[PDB]
Amino acid sequence: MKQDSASNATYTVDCEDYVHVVEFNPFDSGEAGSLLAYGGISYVVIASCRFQEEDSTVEGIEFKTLKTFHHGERVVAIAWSPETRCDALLPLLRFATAAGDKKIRIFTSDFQDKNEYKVIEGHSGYINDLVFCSPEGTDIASVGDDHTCRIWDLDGKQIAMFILRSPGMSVAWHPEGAFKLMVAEKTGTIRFYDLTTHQAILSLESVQVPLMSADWCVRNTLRIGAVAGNDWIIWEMPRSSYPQDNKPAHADRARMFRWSKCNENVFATTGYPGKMKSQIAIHHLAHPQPILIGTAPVGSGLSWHRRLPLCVVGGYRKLFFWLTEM
Amino acid sequence: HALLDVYLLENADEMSKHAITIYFLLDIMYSFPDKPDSSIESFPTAFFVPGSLIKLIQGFWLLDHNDYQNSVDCILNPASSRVMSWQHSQIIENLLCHGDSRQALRYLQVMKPVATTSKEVKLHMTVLLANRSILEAWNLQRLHSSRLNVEELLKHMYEMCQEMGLIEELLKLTFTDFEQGYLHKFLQTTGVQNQELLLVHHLQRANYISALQLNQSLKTNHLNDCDRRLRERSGARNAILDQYGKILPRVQRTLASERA
Amino acid sequence: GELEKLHTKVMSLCKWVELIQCYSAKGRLAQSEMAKRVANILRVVLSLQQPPESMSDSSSEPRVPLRLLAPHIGRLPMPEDYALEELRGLTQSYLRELICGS
Amino acid sequence: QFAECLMRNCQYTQLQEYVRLLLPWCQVNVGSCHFMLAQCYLVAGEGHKALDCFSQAASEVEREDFLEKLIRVEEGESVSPRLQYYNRVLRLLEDVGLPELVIQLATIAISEASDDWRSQAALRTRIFKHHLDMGHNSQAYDALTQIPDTSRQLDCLRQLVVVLCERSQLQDLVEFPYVNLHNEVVGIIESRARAVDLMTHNYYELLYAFHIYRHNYRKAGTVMFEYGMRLGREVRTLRGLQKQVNSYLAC
Repeated sequence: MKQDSASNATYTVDCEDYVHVVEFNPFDSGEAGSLLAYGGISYVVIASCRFQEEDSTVEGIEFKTLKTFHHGERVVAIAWSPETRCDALLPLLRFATAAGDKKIRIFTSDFQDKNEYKVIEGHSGYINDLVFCSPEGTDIASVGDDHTCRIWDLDGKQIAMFILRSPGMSVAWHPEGAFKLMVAEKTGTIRFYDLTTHQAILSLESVQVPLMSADWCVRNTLRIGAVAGNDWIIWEMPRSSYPQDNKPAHADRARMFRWSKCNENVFATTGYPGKMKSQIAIHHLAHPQPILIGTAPVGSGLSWHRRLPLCVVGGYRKLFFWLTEM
Repeated sequence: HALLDVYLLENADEMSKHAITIYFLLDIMYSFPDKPDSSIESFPTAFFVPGSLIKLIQGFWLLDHNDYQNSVDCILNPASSRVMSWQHSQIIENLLCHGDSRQALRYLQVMKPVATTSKEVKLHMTVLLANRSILEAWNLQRLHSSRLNVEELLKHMYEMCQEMGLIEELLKLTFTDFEQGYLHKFLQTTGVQNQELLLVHHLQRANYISALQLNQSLKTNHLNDCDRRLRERSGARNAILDQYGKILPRVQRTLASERA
Repeated sequence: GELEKLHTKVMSLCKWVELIQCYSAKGRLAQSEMAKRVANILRVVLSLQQPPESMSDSSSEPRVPLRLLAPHIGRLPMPEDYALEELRGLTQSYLRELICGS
Repeated sequence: QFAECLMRNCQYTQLQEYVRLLLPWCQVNVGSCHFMLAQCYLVAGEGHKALDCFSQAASEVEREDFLEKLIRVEEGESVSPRLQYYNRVLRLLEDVGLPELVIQLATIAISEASDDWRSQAALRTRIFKHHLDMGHNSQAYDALTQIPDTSRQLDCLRQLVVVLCERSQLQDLVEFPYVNLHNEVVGIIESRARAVDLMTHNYYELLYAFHIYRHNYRKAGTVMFEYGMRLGREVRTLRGLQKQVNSYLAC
């Protein structure tokens, strides 16, 4: 937990379903404005959202649902490929999910009433994380509970498999990089994979365990953020095989670490979900204290706006938006 | 040799043919059990078939022999690969036909079957309503009430709840205007007895003006009917409406002051 | 041995409460006061005729004699002040009566 | 003792790696495996995968004296070992605190509670309470509607009106139509209104508006006139004078 500059959601969105997963569009949109998607237990809803931050005609927030799709077993993680289109006569959609079935499923859509599906095979132990590993995404890297990092194609074939020491909790794409991937282990091992040559380049070691959530800096490559134990840690390349900076993130078991998609010094963290009406802690660098605290009755999902310093956290049938600094 | 030629056919899965052969071998074993142990039981390990599928085949054998309890136990046994939606549907439909509502409910609760089709939803709500899970049934109905499936869901609920008598339970829920409007439209054209039942529903939701309009309609209808039980009930109803309408708000009092 | 007499005479004199003729406003006002009080005491006695330690019927919901009461009680007006609660009780009465009608 | 020590030494990661190595070939203690795997899931914050682990674990609990003890952690009834499983998991759910996980676990657990209606009443009561805590008042009402136990009904009605006042959504309780119950609700609200001070709220105007809702001009006028009476007895300001004017007006 963290409590500093606690406030209500700058924007609050009322939905017809509890929020299981929810997150923005990272980059590469066919048109202006942020698409966002939330999947619950049997439905996934994509909706375009406009803020008074961006648009003056849009007052507060104008959220308009593009689609609600009937899916099966509850979606537990969603993979965006930064190649989707919103312009012209055909909006491209190629998005993946991992559900309460341990399996991965790929969905392609065009708004023209064509949507077919590719279910991607699993492995030993549940899919812990999955991200498209191209700057537009065509291939997905997944980490699971077999200490294997398995790269798959759109067809469902093993692009690659890397043998890890412990089951990987998180896999991360480098939008600033090119086939630069991170794989995070519970023991505290961070591995950088050059998927262009399948040669592992650099490693990081965390002194706080277990390690489950991390991220690159969005506006910098030397800065690597993560949450371990109960504190948030930043490593500075190439001078660390140990925490460069480590400051408390959440007294309870902090779960998610995210970096601002327009800031190289502002990041967001979530508390341990639910329970104490979990708080989003928006931190600025060189501040153990969070520069912002927001309250969501359950901690479910954490996203950063494509170019706004806007952080969204889901909760019980609701979405909560907080704006932060550069 | 016909069984052998199955292998020569297009193999969609070696596990499928292995399961067929294992089922046949188990049938052989139960045709004449000799000796307490056999190397034929070593066939699944010899051809490397998962123990999940082994327990599954045991369940299939038990369900075929209508040992539904043991079949359900073997299926619900953990670490078992999840079976496919079609056989979910057939299993649950057979169980309901046989009257094993508790067993079907246990199957659904443990395996957590998928439902993304109107038919799947109808089957699951059928199991739940036969097992008295009306609350979750209504909740999932509200969840999946699309613009396409909502009226079908409503009609199915109406018929099935009429069959198994959960009316007072149903009357105690939050609703929507479309649901009540469709209810009124459906029940309006479905005979006199449904007219008095929906009259009761008006009164249960405190709908006295509409109740009186329905009463006027029924009285106008019953001017050529000559059933004596209907005459008794209709005289009772006339006393009822004369009692009620005079006390209600004054609109029907002005209508009564108006000539008839 | 006197409770039975209570039931017999009460349900009878219900039949002749109808023939009460009031030729004054205060007469009809006292008539109304009587009606409200008799409704109150009738509720009390119909509740307490199953004494809290010597219940008469086990759990049975008997058929109400409203099939005889209504044709005479319907012959008088009633103030909507307590006619509301009386009329509501009468509502759930007619509900069972009609769900078990002729 | 191996798994017991993995619990004791906080070796949760060693726990899941052990159990993953053991389960596909060891078809005994599988319920316990799913148990402490779900324990790690709730520990790390994936209590929904934890819930599914418990869902799969509930099928076989008969063996493993360790598991059987968890049927002896819930004695007095044996409707189903699944039901003692449900009681223990709900106990831990209340110890730790995800109300919605409790909610769905119960909406499932209704199956194995075929007897002992006290359990049914308590469970739908808990459903009611969590629905209110998150403001899910409509299906809070729905869960309440299946409670016939009048004692629990009174507890729930009191806490109901308390939270309704705290959150200022009474009008919904009225917007719900019913039959034969205003006697109950008026008894409750007058019990509260007489007991509490008038300056916190005009529960009298509240009830008066209900009277309007129920077309009862007699009782409405009486209520508003008597609230004018109370104001005249209590306060002596000219604002109050306007207020009794409005009271007698409405009467």
